[PDB]
Amino acid sequence: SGPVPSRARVYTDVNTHRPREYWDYESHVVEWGNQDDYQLVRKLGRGKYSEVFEAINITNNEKVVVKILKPVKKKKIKREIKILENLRGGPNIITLADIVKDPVSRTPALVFEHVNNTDFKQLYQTLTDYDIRFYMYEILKALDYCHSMGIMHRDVKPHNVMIDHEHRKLRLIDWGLAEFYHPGQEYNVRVASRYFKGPELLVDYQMYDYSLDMWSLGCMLASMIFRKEPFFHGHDNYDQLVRIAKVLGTEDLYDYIDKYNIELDPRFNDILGRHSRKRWERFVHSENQHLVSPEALDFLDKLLRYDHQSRLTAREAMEHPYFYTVVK
Ligand SMILES: Nc1ncnc2c1ncn2[C@@H]1O[C@H](COP(=O)(O)OP(=O)(O)NP(=O)(O)O)[C@@H](O)[C@H]1O
Repeated sequence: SGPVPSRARVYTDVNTHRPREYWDYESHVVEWGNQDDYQLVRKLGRGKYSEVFEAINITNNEKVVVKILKPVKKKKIKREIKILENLRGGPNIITLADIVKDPVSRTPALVFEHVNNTDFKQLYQTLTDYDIRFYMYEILKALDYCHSMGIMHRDVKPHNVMIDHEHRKLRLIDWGLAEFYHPGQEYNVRVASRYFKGPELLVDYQMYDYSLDMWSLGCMLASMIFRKEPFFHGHDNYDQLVRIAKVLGTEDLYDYIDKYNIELDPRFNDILGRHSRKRWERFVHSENQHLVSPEALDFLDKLLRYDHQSRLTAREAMEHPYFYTVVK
């Protein structure tokens, strides 16, 4: 029989009305810049797929960020490049300034605009109620834009949000896990970082959509307003679902899997237990009360739903009373 199919409730067929070239990233021909324009200054770190450097563009004297891609999962390289080009200029989307071949690695190196970020661990401790609202609204601008352009980010988390708090400026970065949304398409569930993974990923439901990003944003919101980092603190991908079930309850979880004719991994049988849905007030205390309001709680509740179809869209989120106090 198999799982019941799903489609996005918004921007469903945006890519089908595009030229093939827009989404067929495999056919994309990279336009290469000159590597000698960029002088590496220091290494900022490296992940699974790349090494990241602060650099200078010696032609304009500007600071840039250079991500030198490792020679692996090369399908991702043209996918990221194409998405960055498609989204360039969009609200709060990081700007790809250049693509060059690194002489040492012989691999593509992506050159981005510099953004003056502060450690989210340090920064979130300082955010006022107003600032959480403000920056949430800025993230939503980015998400509604990429979703409208037929793209899901799939790795929304604090590390992928660069905030210049001095200039009240925000950019959504690291589009290397991003994909084009095509209705009916089955996607890899091995995306997002543990604490930000949606229930759809955790129960191995492949026919997911933009709404994945909205769960991830809800996890961010919960962590900020409740000052609990992370909000859902799983030991592994299985315990992650259990942590979610302890807040949202097991009956709505079983209703979700029943709706999509999904079968839980049988290892959950002995660890999931039975849990009531909690009221969001359970998580409020003297130290976080100033960040919590009825509006915040209602908005959070509408993001953190098991059913990906039930979650607020980015545009719906922007309509929420929580943002009425934020100056437009
Ligand atoms: N557009 C940008 N402007 C300024 N700094 C950036 C930009 N993009 C990334 N960085 C910085 O570069 C550093 C490393 O980049 P990133 O690609 O996230 O590697 P990473 O953090 O090692 N990945 P992981 O170890 O898997 O979490 C981060 O700490 C960022 O602060």
